[PDB]
Amino acid sequence: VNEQVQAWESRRPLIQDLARRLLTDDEVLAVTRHCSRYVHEGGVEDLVRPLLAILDRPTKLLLLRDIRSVVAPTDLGRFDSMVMPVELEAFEALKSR
Ligand SMILES: C[C@H](CO)OC[C@@H](C)OC[C@H](C)OC[C@@H](C)O
Repeated sequence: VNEQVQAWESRRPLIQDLARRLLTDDEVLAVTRHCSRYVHEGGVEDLVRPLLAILDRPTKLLLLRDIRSVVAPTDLGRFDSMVMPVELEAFEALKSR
């Protein structure tokens, strides 16, 4: 928790600032709550699943960059198993336009 909580507290201003430029305030509050819950209680699938439902456009996926920095080392493989296919689909969405 502690290193991840420290990483979150140091990156929260960037994450929240970018989130508010891309999402509604209610969605920013949801992202904030999911990130805080994860760093304090763990469970990386419970962080990613709701984020992928909120971050529903390629530009919104930019938020996952700084969020990955708060993911505990033992959770990174799962995070990437879930997010990497979504990054590729988003590139396809930008390309097919
Ligand atoms: C979607 C967004 C940009 O497409 O990147 C996703 C997110 C998981 O960041 C990837 C990772 C943190 O950085 C990869 C770079 C540093 O090579």
